[PDB]
Amino acid sequence: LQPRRVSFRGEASETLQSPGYDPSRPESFFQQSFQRLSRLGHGSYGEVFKVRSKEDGRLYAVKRSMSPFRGPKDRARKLAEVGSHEKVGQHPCCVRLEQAWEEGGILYLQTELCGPSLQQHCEAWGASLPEAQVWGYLRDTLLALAHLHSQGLVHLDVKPANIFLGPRGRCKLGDFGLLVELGTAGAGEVQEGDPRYMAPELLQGSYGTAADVFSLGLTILEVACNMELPHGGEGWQQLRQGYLPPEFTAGLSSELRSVLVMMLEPDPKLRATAEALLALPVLRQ
Ligand SMILES: CCOc1cc2ncc(C#N)c(Nc3ccc(F)c(Cl)c3)c2cc1NC(=O)/C=C/CN(C)C
Repeated sequence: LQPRRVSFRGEASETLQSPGYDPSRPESFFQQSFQRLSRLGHGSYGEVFKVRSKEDGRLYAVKRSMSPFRGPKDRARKLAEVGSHEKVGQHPCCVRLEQAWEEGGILYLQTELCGPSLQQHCEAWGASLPEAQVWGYLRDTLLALAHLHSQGLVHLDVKPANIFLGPRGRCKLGDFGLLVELGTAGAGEVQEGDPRYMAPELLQGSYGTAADVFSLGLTILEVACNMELPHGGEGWQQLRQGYLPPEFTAGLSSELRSVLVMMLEPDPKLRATAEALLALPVLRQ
């Protein structure tokens, strides 16, 4: 019946307005306050559109949930993505949240528009990315991670689909859907991540910032070696016992291989932190 702002900075959920938006007409705030340009992605969650605002003329991405809130928990769960994104705050290697609102039980998240995901970029090039690119992405994403970890946040979904290219070879970590704030158990908490990137200790319910380091580890491995990660089975196990698969790891320089072994350390207690990684010689200007 009317669009209401979703934020956790202030309590009072307030209604939106926009040039283009006259509440009289039947069309939603979305339909009416934006120029829908194309579909960036879609799935069980809902849809992401590339849009141009009719408020500022700028391009953004807007995620829209698929069906109206099923109940109070379903609402609180979806609304919590906004809380997660807000806890991150502004950082040059984190996707920026513009605003978010709800209307008719549907949640909308409006982010800045970035370049392609790392997943698309690798897919388009169809081969292992050059080592010089990898180091830049490895470094941007560690900076993002160290920003999160310093605040007791764990992304839990580090992977190429959630890393987005920016100008001149930089990138941004985004999509804080599964982000959790450590020390707080719930709720609901720890929705399940992609098993291809799962730190081994998560299997037995051991969660911590170390999980993200391991995920970025496989993420860098995948893009560096044009390698598909296994969902399960012996192959999944082989990546989680310390050593590296020697097949596609061939091209890696000594320095890259060295850093990946640090990140893929099975024991979270012994696994390098993002801070420690960033203080290694190979990873600072
Ligand atoms: C050319 C540029 O393409 C994209 C640019 C993006 N910029 C910012 C954000 C952000 N944030 C994106 N995703 C996104 C995540 C979660 C959110 F909640 C919100 Cl609002 C937005 C983006 C997604 C893009 N495109 C794709 O997702 C590509 C998918 C390929 N296929 C596997 C479907």
